[PDB]
This record gives sequence, C-alpha cells and structure tokens, in this order.
Amino acid sequence: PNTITEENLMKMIADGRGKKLVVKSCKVKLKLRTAKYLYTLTVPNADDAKSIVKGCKDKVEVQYVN
Amino acid sequence: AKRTKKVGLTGKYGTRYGRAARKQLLKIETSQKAKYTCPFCAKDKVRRTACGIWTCRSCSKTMAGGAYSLHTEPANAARATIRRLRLARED
Amino acid sequence: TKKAQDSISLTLTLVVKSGKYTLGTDQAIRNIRDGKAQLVFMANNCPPLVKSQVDYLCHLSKTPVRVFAGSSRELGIAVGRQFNVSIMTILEAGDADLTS
Amino acid sequence: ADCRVTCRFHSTYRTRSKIVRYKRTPGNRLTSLRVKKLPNAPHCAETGKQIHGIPRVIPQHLTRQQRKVSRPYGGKLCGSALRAHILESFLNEENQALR
Amino acid sequence: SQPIIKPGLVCIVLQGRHAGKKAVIVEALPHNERGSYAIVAGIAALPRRITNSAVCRGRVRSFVKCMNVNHLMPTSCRLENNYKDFISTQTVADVTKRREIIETVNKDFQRRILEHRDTWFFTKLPIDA
RNA sequence: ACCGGGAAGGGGCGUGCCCGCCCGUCGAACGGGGAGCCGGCGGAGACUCCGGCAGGCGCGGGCGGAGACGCGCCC
RNA sequence: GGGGGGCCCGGGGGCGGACCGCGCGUCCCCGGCCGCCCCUGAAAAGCCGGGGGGCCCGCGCGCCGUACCGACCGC
RNA sequence: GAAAAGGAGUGGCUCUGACGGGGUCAGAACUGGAACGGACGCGGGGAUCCCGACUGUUUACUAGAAACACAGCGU
Ligand SMILES: [K+]
Ligand SMILES: [K+]
Ligand SMILES: [K+]
Ligand SMILES: [K+]
Ligand SMILES: [K+]
Ligand SMILES: [K+]
Ligand SMILES: [K+]
Ligand SMILES: [K+]
Ligand SMILES: [K+]
Ligand SMILES: [K+]
Ligand SMILES: [K+]
Ligand SMILES: [K+]
Ligand SMILES: [K+]
Ligand SMILES: [K+]
Ligand SMILES: [K+]
Ligand SMILES: [K+]
Ligand SMILES: [Mg+2]
Ligand SMILES: [Mg+2]
Ligand SMILES: [Mg+2]
Ligand SMILES: [Mg+2]
Ligand SMILES: [Mg+2]
Repeated sequence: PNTITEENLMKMIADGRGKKLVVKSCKVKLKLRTAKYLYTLTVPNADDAKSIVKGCKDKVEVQYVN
Repeated sequence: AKRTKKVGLTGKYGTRYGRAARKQLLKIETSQKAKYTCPFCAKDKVRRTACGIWTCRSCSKTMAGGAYSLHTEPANAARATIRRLRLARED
Repeated sequence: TKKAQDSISLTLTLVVKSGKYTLGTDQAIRNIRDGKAQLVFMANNCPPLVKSQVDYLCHLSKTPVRVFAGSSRELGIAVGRQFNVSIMTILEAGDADLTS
Repeated sequence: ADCRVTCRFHSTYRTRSKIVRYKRTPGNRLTSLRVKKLPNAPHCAETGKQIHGIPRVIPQHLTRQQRKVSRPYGGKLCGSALRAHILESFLNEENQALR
Repeated sequence: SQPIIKPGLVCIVLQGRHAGKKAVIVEALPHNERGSYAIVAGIAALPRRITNSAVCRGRVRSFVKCMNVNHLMPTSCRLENNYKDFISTQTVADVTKRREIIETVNKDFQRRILEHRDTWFFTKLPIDA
C-alpha cells in the first residue's frame, strides 16, 4: 500500500491501471485498487468534487461513510 | 601507589605452583606482552597475535618471529652471517 | 665520514633555525611540482612505491634528492621533532649552505 | 497481565537463526517476529575493508545498478589499492625501459 | 628546479571514472582557492580489434574535465595539441558547448590514430596482472 | 568376503568442430538455505481455512561529480 | 585539530496499511573498543562482482508431515 | 594467613546536609517491658601432630582416601 499525488492518479486512471475506486468520508480518502498496490490520496471535498467530475466512466467508484 | 612488592603480574596466580615457576613466568609473560618496534612501520606498535605471529597495529604488516619475543638471538646471528656470505659472493 | 656527517648535522640545524622547509610527503610532492624545492632528503625506510614516484618526479624536476642514512625516527630527531619524518624538503637555505 | 508467548519455529532449540523480537498487534496481542541475520558486505581483495557504496543485502535482491561502483575495479578494490596498482605499473614500466 | 605542470604534458588519471587512463593538460589554472586544477582532455574508449574480413568499432570516445592536480601523474611523453585555440572557458558549466567540444575532439583523436601518431599516448596501460 | 586412484573415466552444441585428469540426487525435521503479516470463523485444524494486504521464483502477449561516490548475456 | 562532504548502520519517525507525559530497572539483540590462548575458534550448494575477449499486462507454483500427550521407559 | 582472634551499633517517628528528576550516603532531636538482621535467610573459634603440594578423578549398587592424575624432574 502507498500514497499518490493526484496527477499520477490521473495517469493511472487514463491508462486503465485501476479496477475500483473508493471514496471515504471522515478530508476525504480516495482509494485506488491496482494490480500491484493500493494507492491513497487525501483531499478536501472541494477537490474530491472535481476529481470525480474528471472520474472515468470505465471506472467503478463506490462511496463510503458510516 | 605500588600494589605488590615482588610478584608483579604473577600475582594472578596466588600462592600456587611454587617460586621457580613463577619466577620464570614473570620474565616470559612480560616479554610476550611487550610492545615492539615495527621494522617497517617505524613505530612501536607490534603486538603478538599467536605463538610466532606479530602484527603492527599501525601499518598492518604481519611478521613471523619468536614464540615470546619478536626477534631471537639465533635469528639475529643467522641473518648477519647470511648477509656476510652473500656479500662475499658479490666479487 | 665523521667530518662529513657532522657537517650534515650543522647544515640541517642551520636550515631549521633560519630557512624554509617542509616535513611530509604530500607537501614534498606539491613543492616538487611547483619547482620551489632546492633539495629533497629522504629516510632509508621510506616506502618503496613512494620512493619510486618521488625519484621520478625529481628526475623530471631536476630537483636533487638524497638519502639520510638513518630511519624516519632518526630524521625526526635530526630536525628536532618527536615524530617520524619520511621526507624533508628544503625550499630556502637561509644561513646554511646545502653543500651536501 | 500475562505476556508470555510460545515458540514460533518448528523446534525450540535457540540457534542463531531462530531469534525473535516482540511486538504489539492491532488486536491487542503480543506477537513474535523473526530477526533475520544481516549478511556482510563485500570486502577489498587487497586490504579486507568494507567496500563503500553497497548495502548489506544479498545481491539477489538488489538491482544491477545498486550492486556496483563506477570506477575501474569498482567493487573489487577500494581505490587506494587501485591508485597503488596504477603507480606500480607505470613506474615499473619507466624503470624497466630506459634504464 | 623547474615546474612540470605545463600545457602540453600527458598525465595518468588516478581517481574517478577514468582512473588509469591517459590524458593531456589542455590548460593550467592558477592557485587561488580550493587548490590547483587543470583543464584536461583524455581518452575514455579506445578502438578495438579489426580483422580484414566497422565505424562503430573504430570510433573513439574522449572526455574533457577540470581535474585536481593531486589526482594526476605526469610523464615524459607529450602531445602537441591543437586545442588551445578551441575556447577553454565555454567548456565548463556551458554544457551546450561541452557536448560539441567532445564531438570535435573525438574526430581528431580518430584522425591521429589513422595517421599513426603518438604510439605511447594511444596505447593501454596494463594493470593488476 | 575384505582392501584400493594410476584406468583409453564427459560435456557443449548446430552439421563439424571446440573445451576437458580421476565419485556418490549416501550422511543434520537444532548447522547453511529465495520469499508472510493482520482480523475473523469451527465440537475437534490453522503462519495451512476465509477476508484483506504483501513478498519470491518462473513462463506467455551511458550520463553527473573536484573527489570519496551518485544515477542483456557467454567463456 | 577546525571548516565542508561521502558510505554502511538487524533502528526510529511522518504519510499509507488503518488518549497525554515522565522515570529507575530487568531480559533480548546489536555497536565500538579492550583483554586472553604451546587452545586461534566447519564445509558446501547457491548467488553475485571485476579484468580480458566474443557476442506494462496475464498465467503458474507439483511430492511428503501437520490430531493429541510428558498418554514415554522402568512387568 | 584474614571474616584471623575479638568488640560496638542497627526499630518507629520528626527533621537537616551532600551529589545533576533520582535514589544513595552522612548527622541530630523525640519515643517505645532495658527493643529492633524481631519471621525468613545466614561461618562456631583457637593451639598442634601425621599424610598428600595445590584445582581435578575413582570402586553405577557397602571403600571419595593417604589411592589415580598433575605441572616439574630424569633416563
Ligand atoms: K583380503
Ligand atoms: K542427499
Ligand atoms: K549429512
Ligand atoms: K544437526
Ligand atoms: K536441515
Ligand atoms: K578483476
Ligand atoms: K496442525
Ligand atoms: K531509626
Ligand atoms: K591422593
Ligand atoms: K575449585
Ligand atoms: K582430592
Ligand atoms: K564398598
Ligand atoms: K567409594
Ligand atoms: K573427597
Ligand atoms: K589421607
Ligand atoms: K584410584
Ligand atoms: Mg535448518
Ligand atoms: Mg489445537
Ligand atoms: Mg498442534
Ligand atoms: Mg590430594
Ligand atoms: Mg560403591
């Protein structure tokens, strides 16, 4: 498991390296499940909004707060 | 202040083994614990590592020598004689 | 023999009293490269590779090089030190002559 | 409380490759974790000192770049030894040809 | 008696990536601070075996650098260089110059090799037999 | 049955060349030896199951620094 | 010595994986030294470096042990 | 030889000083059947003679020694 900067995150998205994304509410955690590692990014909700506006439609995103 | 009068380093033996043996060991053990002058290093750093093996702790040469001293008298004399015999073989 | 060695003693003393000199191999090399070294003077137990390169550098510099006829301890004593000295380089001779 | 643990290995004979340390787990438990022996690093062929630049990891787990140094005789000689060899070769050439 | 570090002298390299390789003193630098240095052009790669029965094989790789003189060993040998004319201040920290400088010195070294010049300079020193 | 080197002692490949002096895949569940952690579930098993997160070994679609140093194979 | 650097260091911290301080001591491992020997404290498979010369995504990981016990030997 | 032989103190409570948070060491007043290592743990001592120098070993199951070994000495 490891942490990632958002532009590398979009590289991963745009070259189809992820199988599922998770949004965790708490500062929001974005969790990306790739072949090798699980990558995590932490952004405020304002930035989560635009990252998901930019989210991929070949990409299953699932929400989570509890 | 001085701690023993005569026994020196043989005070480790206590009252055991008799006078003649302890007298011999004082001499032997002082000789084998001494520091010697490195014939290359130029410095007085040679210590014994095994019975006939002496290492200079500064320049790190190893040398073959006596059991309890770095040089022996027979070897001094032999080396002098062999050097003289060589020189006589140079015309 | 005795006359010559006592002259060597007197000149080493004069150089260290009034003159320019260096003790040590690294300074000896730097000065021989520059060509500031009137004389170079070694000990009989100088390490042989170091001796080879000193003699070669001196052959290219035309700096004369001699041998002290005593250990590095002896050279330390002779220039007035408590430590061993493999090379002494004499840069200016002062009130000495360097006739050796 | 009671923090006593049982042995983790096949036998309990405590040789130098069967050493553990202790650590607390997220489930509030005292667990044993093996302590690998640490291999030495390569040493100089001429003087026997640790070669500078190589980590103490078996080379099977290191990439090629990490297992080397960038100099002639990079991982074999320490550099003082290399200098001494170069000087020996050149000066001996000089004293064997032209007197 | 006389200085040895002069701008035509051939040295052996002692430390760094090019240790035990021959080079020429392109220039000598003064002694202000940090010590004593010299612009030096040297051979990084020599050509190789060419049977009768080849450009890549017979190409020649050089290097120019400023080096500490304490890391050099002078020689009797000498190479009458033509590189003083080529500007020696743009060599350093001006990389755009330095790559083209290496190109224009590679060509010349291969040329000297073709005309069979400086046998001692273009031969390899035997180490650690 | 016991004892033992002085024997024309095997390999690479790709034909035809080239290299070669002569043993045991016997002998250690404590020596050497690539690579594992957490949470959970059962009447009886778990570093072995299940979930999660990793690691190892395999197979298929020439540059920088003054320098100490930094950043595909085969014999 | 002083000033500035390089490499190793079974460790620690921050982010991931996912309540707050302060102490003496014990056990274990590690470090640099110092002492000792008419005592000097295994080997090999396997893996790698040097010199010289010639030239990301998928799939898999076979065989055997594994319950329990001082329930063992002394009728 | 030696802990030779022989003497004296030691609880509780209230205080004081010394060492850079931490206990130790030193000192004083008061007090208790004329008590204090209050259980527990824990040498009796000395004057001599014989044998073997010493640490070590032995008749598993009636003998641990003055017997064997030993460094040293000699052939
Ligand atoms: K028979
Ligand atoms: K076997
Ligand atoms: K075996
Ligand atoms: K075993
Ligand atoms: K085994
Ligand atoms: K090599
Ligand atoms: K089991
Ligand atoms: K009291
Ligand atoms: K007895
Ligand atoms: K005893
Ligand atoms: K006894
Ligand atoms: K009996
Ligand atoms: K008995
Ligand atoms: K007894
Ligand atoms: K007895
Ligand atoms: K007996
Ligand atoms: Mg094992
Ligand atoms: Mg069980
Ligand atoms: Mg079990
Ligand atoms: Mg007895
Ligand atoms: Mg009996």
